[PDB]
Formats: sequence, structure tokens, C-alpha cells
Amino acid sequence: PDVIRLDSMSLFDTGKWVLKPGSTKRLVSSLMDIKARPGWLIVVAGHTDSVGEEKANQLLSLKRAESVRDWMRDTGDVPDSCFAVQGYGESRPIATNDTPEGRALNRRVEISLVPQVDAC
Ligand SMILES: [Cl-]
Repeated sequence: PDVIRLDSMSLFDTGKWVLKPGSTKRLVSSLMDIKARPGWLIVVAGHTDSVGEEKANQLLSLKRAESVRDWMRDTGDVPDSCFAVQGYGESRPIATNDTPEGRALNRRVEISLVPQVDAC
């Protein structure tokens, strides 16, 4: 009974929490992974690049997790109680913040499926 980590999804432009154009294939991919594990808690964690202010990035990271939760629930018909949203702000980069490509990779959402918590 291991937690399942889905692939990271870098779906956001600077200071934005809306799902940028061309995000549908990566979203559908996570959705399918969610549909294969009915009832697992869907932990949706948002992240930011290190540009801007730490407190501002915390709120932004959480709004990004909420945008993905909202898509999965409204477009993916996943019950609302399945989700738990989390924000890491700029604290856990996956790429350098020294380049635009690196910062774009850090603007992202990570999904973990947790079986020990009942959620749906
Ligand atoms: Cl926005």
C-alpha cells in the first residue's frame, strides 16, 4: 500500500494560477491515473519559482493546487471530497531558478494518491 506520485505538471505562467494554454493532455493524463484508483485521497500540491515574495508565492502555490483540483472535479467529474490541497510556495524547486525554462518547470502542481485516508 504505497503512496502513488503522479508526474509533475508545469502548467502556469508567471504570477498566474489559471491553467495555461496547452495543459489539457497533461491534465487528462493525471485524471486517468486518478480514475484508476477510486477512493484514494488526492493530495494536490502547488509550487512556484523563487521570483516574487515568499508569502505571496505561498498563496499563489495554493491557488494553483485549487485550479487543478477544480479542473479534476468539474471537467474530470471527480467527487469534491477526494481532494486535499497543499501549497509549498517556492520551497521545493525541481529545476534551477537561474533560467526561464527552469523557473517555468518550478511553476507546477504535484499530485500524490494516498490510500490510508478515506476520501471518496
Ligand atoms: Cl491567474
